[PDB]
Amino acid sequence: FVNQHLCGSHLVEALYLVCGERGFFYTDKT
Amino acid sequence: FVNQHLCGSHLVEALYLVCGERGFFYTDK
Amino acid sequence: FVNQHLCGSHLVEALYLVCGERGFFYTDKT
Amino acid sequence: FVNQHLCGSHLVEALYLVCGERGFFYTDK
Amino acid sequence: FVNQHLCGSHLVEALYLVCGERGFFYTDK
Amino acid sequence: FVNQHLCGSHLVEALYLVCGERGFFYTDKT
Amino acid sequence: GIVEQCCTSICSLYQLENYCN
Amino acid sequence: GIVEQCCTSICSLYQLENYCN
Amino acid sequence: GIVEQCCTSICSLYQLENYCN
Amino acid sequence: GIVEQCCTSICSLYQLENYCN
Amino acid sequence: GIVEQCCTSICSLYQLENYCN
Amino acid sequence: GIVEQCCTSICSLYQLENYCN
Ligand SMILES: Cc1cccc(O)c1
Ligand SMILES: Cc1cccc(O)c1
Ligand SMILES: Cc1cccc(O)c1
Ligand SMILES: Cc1cccc(O)c1
Ligand SMILES: Cc1cccc(O)c1
Ligand SMILES: Cc1cccc(O)c1
Ligand SMILES: [Cl-]
Ligand SMILES: [Zn+2]
Ligand SMILES: [Zn+2]
Repeated sequence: FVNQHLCGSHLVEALYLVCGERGFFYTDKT
Repeated sequence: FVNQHLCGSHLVEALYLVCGERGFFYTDK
Repeated sequence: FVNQHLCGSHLVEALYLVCGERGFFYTDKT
Repeated sequence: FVNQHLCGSHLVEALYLVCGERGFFYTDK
Repeated sequence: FVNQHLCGSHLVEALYLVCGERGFFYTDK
Repeated sequence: FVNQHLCGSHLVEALYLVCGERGFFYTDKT
Repeated sequence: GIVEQCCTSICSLYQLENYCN
Repeated sequence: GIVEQCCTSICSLYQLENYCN
Repeated sequence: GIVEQCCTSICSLYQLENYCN
Repeated sequence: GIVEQCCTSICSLYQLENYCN
Repeated sequence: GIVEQCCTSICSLYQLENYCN
Repeated sequence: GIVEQCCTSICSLYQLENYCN
């Protein structure tokens, strides 16, 4: 797995891939 | 099971633009 | 809808989504 | 009507690389 | 021949995240 | 073809498109 | 859900904004 | 232009539809 | 158009550059 | 939050799964 | 290859990491 | 390398095909 800043859409799709069937939850900025 | 996984990549990505900060939830079942 | 700089490809796909069936026109830099 | 919409997302995106500044038009019908 | 080309765009993109620096190879045949 | 910095994923997909059936090889940072 | 409704047929941004928050 | 307005600045949805057909 | 020609079968960058400008 | 940790800093795979369901 | 194995059915990140390096 | 040439600088199409197989 990459050592990169992940930002914006690149974050969402990555979570998309990292969670798979569990799914996920993006709050954007907290 | 691809064409609903490849499809969700386009969906998740579009939710990000449309909701922005509000955020979202991506799960089912 | 997001409050973000949209740049490059991220601009095109967003317009893609914002216009839908109307379609659109990208000139890049003017 | 998905597989031609999901497909156009890949097309629009590729036109952007290939034309760059010249720009393009994405409509039909 | 689209649905395996459009599909490889999603694959190549995911390999990039998962391998990062290690790198990869994308060819067949 | 664009005159842009291409980085990260944007590099891979572009090569994806530039090579077509030949395919390619990404090393990331060398 | 969204997959059944947006993958079969296209959703517009407006429909997609139903799955927000 | 689109780019000067929505990349080197931020753009509303509304400001973005100006660039539809 | 492009959709009929690039979605059914793959276009190469070269073909796609026909829909430019 | 996800963003403050993995955008304005870098995130492990592990640090990223915290944000799964 | 990968196309046959990841395009027909989904691969997970773990499977995809078999095609690395 | 690809990255040092086409990310931390800009790359021609030609300069990009060097990295094909
Ligand atoms: C529709 C669906 C099923 C399983 C996981 C998900 O994130 C979404
Ligand atoms: C082919 C097509 C139809 C309708 C809208 C578009 O942007 C493109
Ligand atoms: C599977 C496959 C065939 C031809 C070219 C590629 O890059 C990959
Ligand atoms: C923008 C988008 C992507 C994928 C499916 C949809 O219905 C809409
Ligand atoms: C690069 C690309 C994307 C989608 C369809 C095509 O024919 C080619
Ligand atoms: C993430 C991903 C994309 C495309 C196909 C797959 O099997 C998995
Ligand atoms: Cl970026
Ligand atoms: Zn990007
Ligand atoms: Zn796709």
